[PDB]
Amino acid sequence: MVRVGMRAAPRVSLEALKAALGGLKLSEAKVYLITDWQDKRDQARYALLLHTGKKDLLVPDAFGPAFPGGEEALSELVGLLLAQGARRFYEAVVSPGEMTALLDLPPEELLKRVMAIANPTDPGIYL
Amino acid sequence: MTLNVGPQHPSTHGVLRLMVTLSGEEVLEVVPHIGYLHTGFEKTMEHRTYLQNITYTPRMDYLHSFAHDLAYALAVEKLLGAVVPPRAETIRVILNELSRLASHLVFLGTGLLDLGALTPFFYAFRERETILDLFEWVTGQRFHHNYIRIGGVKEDLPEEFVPELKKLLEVLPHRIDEYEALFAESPIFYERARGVGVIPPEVAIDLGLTGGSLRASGVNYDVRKAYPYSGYETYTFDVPLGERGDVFDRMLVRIREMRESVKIIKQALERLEPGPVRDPNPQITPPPRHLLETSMEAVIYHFKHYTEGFHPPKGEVYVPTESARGELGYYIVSDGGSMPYRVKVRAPSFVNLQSLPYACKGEQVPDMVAIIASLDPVMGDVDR
Amino acid sequence: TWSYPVDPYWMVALKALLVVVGLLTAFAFMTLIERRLLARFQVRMGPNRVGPFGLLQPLADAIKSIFKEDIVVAQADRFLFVLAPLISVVFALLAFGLIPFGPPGSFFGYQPWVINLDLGILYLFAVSELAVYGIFLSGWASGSKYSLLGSLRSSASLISYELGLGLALLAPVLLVGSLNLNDIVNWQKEHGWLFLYAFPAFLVYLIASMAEAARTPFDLPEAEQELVGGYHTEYSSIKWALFQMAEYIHFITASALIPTLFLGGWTMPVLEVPYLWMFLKIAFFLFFFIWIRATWFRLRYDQLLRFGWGFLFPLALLWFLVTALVVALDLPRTYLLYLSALSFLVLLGAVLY
Amino acid sequence: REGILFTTLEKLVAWGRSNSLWPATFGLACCAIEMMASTDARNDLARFGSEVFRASPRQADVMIVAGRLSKKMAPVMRRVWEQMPDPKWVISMGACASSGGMFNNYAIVQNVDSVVPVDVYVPGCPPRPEALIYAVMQLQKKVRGQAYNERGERLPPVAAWKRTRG
Amino acid sequence: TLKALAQSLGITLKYLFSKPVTVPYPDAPVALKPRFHGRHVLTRHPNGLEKCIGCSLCAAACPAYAIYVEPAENDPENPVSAGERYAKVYEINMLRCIFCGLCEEACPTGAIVLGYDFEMADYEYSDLVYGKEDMLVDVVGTKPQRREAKRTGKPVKVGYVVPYVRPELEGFKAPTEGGK
Amino acid sequence: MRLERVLEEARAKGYPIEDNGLGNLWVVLPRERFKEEMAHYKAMGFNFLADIVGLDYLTYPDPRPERFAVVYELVSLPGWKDGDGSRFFVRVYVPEEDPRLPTVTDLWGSANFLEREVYDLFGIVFEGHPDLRKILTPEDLEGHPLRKDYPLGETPTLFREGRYIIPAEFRAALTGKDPGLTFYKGGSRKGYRSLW
Ligand code: SF4
Ligand code: SF4
Ligand code: SF4
Repeated sequence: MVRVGMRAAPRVSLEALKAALGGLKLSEAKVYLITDWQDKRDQARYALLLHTGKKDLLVPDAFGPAFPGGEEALSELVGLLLAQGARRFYEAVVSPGEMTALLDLPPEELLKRVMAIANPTDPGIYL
Repeated sequence: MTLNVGPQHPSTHGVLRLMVTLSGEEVLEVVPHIGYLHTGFEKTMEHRTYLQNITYTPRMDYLHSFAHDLAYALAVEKLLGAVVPPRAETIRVILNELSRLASHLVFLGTGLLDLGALTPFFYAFRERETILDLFEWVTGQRFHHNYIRIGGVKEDLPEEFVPELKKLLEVLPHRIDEYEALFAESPIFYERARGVGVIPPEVAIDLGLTGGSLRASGVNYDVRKAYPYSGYETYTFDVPLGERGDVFDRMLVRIREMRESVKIIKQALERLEPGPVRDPNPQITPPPRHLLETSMEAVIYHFKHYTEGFHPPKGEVYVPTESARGELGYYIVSDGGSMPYRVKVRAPSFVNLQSLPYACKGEQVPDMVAIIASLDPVMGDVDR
Repeated sequence: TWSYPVDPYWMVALKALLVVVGLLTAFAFMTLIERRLLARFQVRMGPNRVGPFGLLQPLADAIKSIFKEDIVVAQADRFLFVLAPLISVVFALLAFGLIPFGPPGSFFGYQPWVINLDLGILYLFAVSELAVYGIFLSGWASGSKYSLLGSLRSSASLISYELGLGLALLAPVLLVGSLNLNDIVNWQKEHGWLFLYAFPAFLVYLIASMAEAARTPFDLPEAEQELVGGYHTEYSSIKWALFQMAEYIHFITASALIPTLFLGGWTMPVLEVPYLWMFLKIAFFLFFFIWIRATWFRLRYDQLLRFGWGFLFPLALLWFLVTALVVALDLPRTYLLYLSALSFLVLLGAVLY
Repeated sequence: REGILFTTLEKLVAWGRSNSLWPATFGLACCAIEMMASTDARNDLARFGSEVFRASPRQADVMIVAGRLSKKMAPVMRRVWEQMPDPKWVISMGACASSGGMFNNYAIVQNVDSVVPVDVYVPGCPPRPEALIYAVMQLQKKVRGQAYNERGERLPPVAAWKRTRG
Repeated sequence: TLKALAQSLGITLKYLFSKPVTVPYPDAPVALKPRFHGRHVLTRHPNGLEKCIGCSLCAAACPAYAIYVEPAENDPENPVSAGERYAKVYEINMLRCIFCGLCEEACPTGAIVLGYDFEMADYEYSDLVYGKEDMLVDVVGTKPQRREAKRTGKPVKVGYVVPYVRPELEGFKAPTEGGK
Repeated sequence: MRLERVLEEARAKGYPIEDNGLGNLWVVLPRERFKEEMAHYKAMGFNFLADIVGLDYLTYPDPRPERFAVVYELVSLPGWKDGDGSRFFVRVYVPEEDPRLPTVTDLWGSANFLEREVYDLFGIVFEGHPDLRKILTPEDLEGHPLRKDYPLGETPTLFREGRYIIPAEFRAALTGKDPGLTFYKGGSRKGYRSLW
């Protein structure tokens, strides 16, 4: 599993993911948006885990309106996922204290946890 | 035509997905697809106190919920050696037969509406509303009531319950006789249901169709007689039966069951004498709430019981019961902790569904809905 | 139109527009009345809300119907999807003007009816075919074979019983000798209430019109609880409302035609008031039909086809042959009164076993 | 045209829609049966304008999610919602629908607002039929523009008017 | 069985002429039984002191984990509860709450007791997490009801009537059977 | 009467017989003898096959032979042709790295959906099954939920101002392998049983 970007750097994370994704087809990939506080999205932060099935890609909690330009970064990100043909979007709810260590767990544990906790979501709520 | 009757559409009650392989107006074979209601009780319960689980038992079969409550309570009582008071036992059988009547009402209303006419749903639901008023009177809840306890029941009955129960027991015989008068002499329902629903007892046994649609095919097996648990051994009991299992015989058997249940309720109410309501063993039952201001032992036990709970012995246990949908039971593995090691539920609505492709095999397309409604499925029980 | 005058064309147009908007208000408030009558049948009560009597709730419903995002489904025929509702609605609307609501001039000077064509029942038969037309056509245009199959069930059943309608309607023509509704009505004025002579034809016409979506095939089908019906399940804002509107107008047109044709179209033996008796018979048949709607089951349309095909239509042609023998030999007209009375006694005594 | 751009016309059409609210039930669990009780002959949602009940999704404005929404049912309900006419509202009935409820596990969606734009929430297990009527009057007066939150804000008539569907 | 069609029609006619049965909520107040599981209330002693000693037993007994109890030390000058401990923060997520009554059942001081209000439907997830000062016996109504009565100036009318309130609800004022 | 002959037949061939003083009986057959033995059981007149229940003993305080254990429930209907009423369980242990077990679908058509369920929840593969398809867990779900190595997947509960609850750290109740909040658990909280 790869980890790109850095926390609280929305545009750096967005550009790093733009470069790293390339021409990868996301028709069978699963996009996990990791966040806290289900209800309040105005101050929410977001991390991303991209489970392609053959390899996974991690981006730390650097998206969302919680950071300057992070809202537009999340919108562009989800828009690009949809453009690349991603259909399966999920929203994972972790505790604020978890969110940091969860990206420091080993890949298999982190991915099993995310797949267990993820909720099917309308990507439109991030557009 | 491999037609996809989708989940919830069109008006297939108990959300289910069907791949009806079918050419014409027959039914070649229905490929069932379930799992749309899977909540994960068998896993979630491993992380709940035994007392907490009493909130989880009604919510799977939400029509006949007190059967779940009773099966689970009895299994835990066997496992940890509890003593049930006789009045608590009588109350438990009354509530179980009452929720049975409510479930039977909802089943027959849903079937008649599913194929047939809309009108007879409302009378059954009026009697169900009287039953739900009884349930509110006693437990403060319509269903999912948290009343049963491992020792017994949560608390005693108010004064007003018995008069209203007698009122309903007096009105019900005429009501059930009215439903029978409408249905049994079926004008169109006869030519709709008599033939359909092929239920050979051998195939019912091979596929394990135990759930109350088996006796409509002429098999005399009721748990309340074969393996008496809650004192039904001490009741004058008629077990209705059917000649050849069809929708007609299924429905009429269930109506006679409702009248017999009313007679059982009358009998139990007659044999009712005051007494205590739950096993006073403090390891099992929280201390009385009045002396929580006097005894250190009371306070400690209250605190410990309501936080940690209690620890049953290491062992596996199972008890069978008869609900309005057949054989029900809990296989409980306890590891000596305050939360059960594992709880598996035998789902009668789940085992009964293996006989659906066979039952509706060769039947009509409109009748594929009636034959499903007549089998009385509950997807909260099936998917679970 | 042997004895009846003709209003000017502008007056005919005015009367036509009046009958159309009256059928609008009629089906809307009859939906209210059926809701509340079903509610009375099943001990609940109806909408004492947005009314008082609920009589502003159809307004709220129409206001919802418009603005409701009339959607044109992709993969459906762009033209036919839009076109089919108009057909089903127009050919249900028309063929109500023929019904005489009074003696000539009792429309405050001019004409109780709109048109009094010399050949009436043929007009009714033709326009009855066109309802099944619209049904299965919308079933196709929906571009969903699920709906198409119901449309085909519909078409099969409705076509069967629509054929039966002709052999039902044959008998009174032999007696009256005219195909004009007013002439038939006046024949019922003189000899009296043609159903007294033709009770079997009355029954088979009733049961045939029941198949025209009235109820108890009830595998018409509606999308609910079966292999879905046709002509719906793909229309959202206005076209679905139009389909239901036409089905109800056909319902009430049949409920009006039954007394108009077989019973005493208005032309009462006593008090001879133009409109009120016709409307009262309409209401009577409507209430009986709603009783049926509530009180009787489905037929699976296989039993319905079997029943209509094997029982209703042969019975209707047998009665037509008997009446044709009687009229050709002309012996009395009393023999038909006796025969219909005895047939009713027979078809009744077989029930109470 | 969405019922907008005239002071009288929009209030009139909102009146009409509010009273003509057409429920489409999406029954999942026992919340569905407690909603079926909101139609019987003791307490009927058959007065305010909800008498008729068209199983088709092309024919109703109100989508009432009644029961626990399993993750396997989420895309189905998603597409049933997307296959609705556009002036459409979403009610979330019961604890399992509103939040994860007492079933906090891999199987159940922890907020139906994840998949469908929810208009009204109604707690309870099950929520009483009269609480559901309170919710529909709540939605009624919401589409009337008579609804405010605890923060003082007026709520838009239609949620799912604010989302980039795709 | 041709007779059955006629008998069915007849009984449906009888029940047609049977008019009454229904209750028109909100125009008629719903009759609730005394043990009904409604809006949580925190009860006070005759002294006016709150009963809640902030013992988190209602949260520990919670199967949905919907109760958050932050405790604090009673101030002798102006006390809140009867012991040295009271409820500084008492929140219950009604959307997580499954309405057992186990919180009351674990309540040793009888502070938390289920009420009778059911008209608690609201628009926002974050508004359905009820706080202490939304549940005290002194309050009359639910959150949307009170918000409507404030943005309306029209007092709160509850849509329920009961024969009487339970003793555990001491202080809880409700319309009782016609006593008023 | 048929149960007595089952006990006599199992004891003679060295099959362990587990019994609790509550009235429940098991007959544990080895993997080899499982299929043929239960075929013989059906031949003995066991009409009805009630349940197929899979068990993951990974987190059990006492060890067991293998991680997984499958338990079948066989019955003979009392009201049928010649009904004794004898019902009993057959337990069969299954290795972690060999999740194989022959089906009895050919014997009872009841085992069909039950064995599909056991395969869904545990990685237990049933040999000879007509269709082993995932029944309950979502089509795209990865793994087998009910084996203890699979997380329950809880979501935190939410309150007003940063106040949240994590159930796995909020739970006061203890499991069998949980030591407790004191230095140890003894007595009742290491297991308790009343003497009726
Ligand atoms: S909130 Fe309660 S009543 Fe509703 S679906 Fe969940 S368990 Fe059933
Ligand atoms: S009634 Fe609500 S707050 Fe109380 S224990 Fe149950 S879920 Fe928790
Ligand atoms: S159990 Fe009672 S006294 Fe204890 S914290 Fe809860 S409400 Fe307060």
